[PDB]
Amino acid sequence: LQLAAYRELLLRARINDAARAVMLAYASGADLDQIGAGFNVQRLLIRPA
Amino acid sequence: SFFHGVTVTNVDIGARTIALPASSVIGLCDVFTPGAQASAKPNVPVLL
Amino acid sequence: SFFHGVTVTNVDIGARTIALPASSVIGLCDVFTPGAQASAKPNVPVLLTSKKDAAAAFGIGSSIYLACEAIYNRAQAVIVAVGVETAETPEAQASAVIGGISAAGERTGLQALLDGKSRFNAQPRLLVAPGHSAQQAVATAMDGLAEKLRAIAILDGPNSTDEAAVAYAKNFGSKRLFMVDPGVQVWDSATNAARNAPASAYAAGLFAWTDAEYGFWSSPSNKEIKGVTGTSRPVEFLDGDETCRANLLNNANIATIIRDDGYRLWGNRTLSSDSKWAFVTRVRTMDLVMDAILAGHKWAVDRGITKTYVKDVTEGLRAFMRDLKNQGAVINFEVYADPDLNSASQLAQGKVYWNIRFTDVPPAENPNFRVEVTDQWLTEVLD
Amino acid sequence: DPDLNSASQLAQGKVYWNIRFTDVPPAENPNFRVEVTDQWLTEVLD
Amino acid sequence: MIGMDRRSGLPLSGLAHLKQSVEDILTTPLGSRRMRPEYGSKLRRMVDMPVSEGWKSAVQAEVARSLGRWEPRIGLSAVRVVAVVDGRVDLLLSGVFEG
Repeated sequence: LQLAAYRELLLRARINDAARAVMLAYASGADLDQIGAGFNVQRLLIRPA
Repeated sequence: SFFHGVTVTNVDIGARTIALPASSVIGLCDVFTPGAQASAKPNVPVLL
Repeated sequence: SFFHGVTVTNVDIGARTIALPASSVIGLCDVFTPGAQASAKPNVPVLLTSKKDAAAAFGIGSSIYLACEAIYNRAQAVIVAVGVETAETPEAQASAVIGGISAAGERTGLQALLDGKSRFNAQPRLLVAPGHSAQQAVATAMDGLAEKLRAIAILDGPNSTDEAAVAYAKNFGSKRLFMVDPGVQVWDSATNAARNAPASAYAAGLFAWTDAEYGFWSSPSNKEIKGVTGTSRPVEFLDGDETCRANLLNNANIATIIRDDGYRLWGNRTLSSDSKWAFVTRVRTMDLVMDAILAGHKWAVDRGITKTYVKDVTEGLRAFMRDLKNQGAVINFEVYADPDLNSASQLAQGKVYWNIRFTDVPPAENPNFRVEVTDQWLTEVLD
Repeated sequence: DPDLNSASQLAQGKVYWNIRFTDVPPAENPNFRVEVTDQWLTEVLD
Repeated sequence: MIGMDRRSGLPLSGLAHLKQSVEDILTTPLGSRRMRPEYGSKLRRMVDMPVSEGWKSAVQAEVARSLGRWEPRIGLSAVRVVAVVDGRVDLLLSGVFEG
């Protein structure tokens, strides 16, 4: 019962991490890349690669 | 292997008890008249 | 390095416990008519634990339901009933109770009681074939069957006179046979009159009641039979005469029903030629402690003879006999490892011997009193 | 071994040790002998 | 109390349930349980510590601690170091039986 309460809690945290990744006030990392690519917005380049 | 398992044996080596044959049975033989009231036959033993 | 870590072993050197195999399973085999109301095939055993189950399996009015009625009116026990079908001649009825084996390789009559342990985990301790045990063919096939089960087969002699009952009991001589001769005359609820019962299932209602109320070490030889209301060819035992009619039957190893209509079973002498095994108490407690040890020591068949093995079988064996001593089953016991039979050559073959010597509590079949007047206290009246 | 350790066996390098022991035999037949003795039948007196 | 056996799933209450709880505790480390970092024993951390008279004072404590915390139905009798063979330390643990 401590796997069924921990592995379920990991699935509850994946849903909360995925629901934040499609909201503008909470997404970060490579998840604002998918919101930015839909609206033709790209991240700038200060110094080159 | 003579026997693989559990044996439980009764060895039966105790002393026994001896009882007396009651000492008081009376053998009788006398004449009578066989008929309807007499429920016996004139030569067989009858336990009384 | 053998092992690098933490090892937690279990040495497992505790003395186990020994249980008794319930001592009261009744093996029954009598006629029944198969049909729509009888839910039992005419040769297979049927486990019975209530009077409602006996009528739902063999039907009301069968000769085996009337035997289950005699047991459940007095006691409350487990019946392994077989049930056979009615033959045309009464001689062929005795061939069906004995049975033997079938063409499919299965046991048929009384032999199906050997399947009572492998099918229901209840070995029958009371072998009862009511009505058919008066025939010598059935009673001598139930005698050889009672040694295969270590059971006490309760015979019943013919309802003829006492000369024909003594001459019937002179054929058996084996310590696992208990003969109850005078026939019970019981009241029939259907015809509203008194019918004659074989008085063998009523004795099984006493061996199963006294084990659940007084213990298996207590003989049923003074206990009431509640259902009866008569006795065909009634026996005589008046007060204390050693020459009564019932006492000449108990002298010949035949149990009787003494009192007015036989509301007391009378007799604790089994049909044994050896006076050691004469009492049914000593036969029943012996076959109960020889099967509790046999079915209770199957954990020690390849344990390995160490010093903590022989000591933890003996201490587990004294604890079984000490739970029988304060219970009242034995007087005193002596359990020890055999010093002579545990030689170096017997132990090298895997044989190890234990001796269990005990004393059964005998039944007080004759409390003798010795009353006397004296003059020793005649000088007491002086001051 | 006091016998096989001779002067000439030890001069070749041979030196002998005896390890005698008994194994634990499996109790393949635990026998029980039950006996109904009337020895304690005289104990019921008081 | 009625529990299940570890292997084979059988419901056993008295004998092996008291044994599958104690024999597990001596070899289960701390933090191996999920969200329960205080269950287990320090006996896995007592490996390769030097066998001194202060080391037996710790093992007889950690047996009395880790069974005193999470197994109240076992009364510990004696944890005696009986043999040091080849670095292997033989600790005898005779426990009473309850229920």
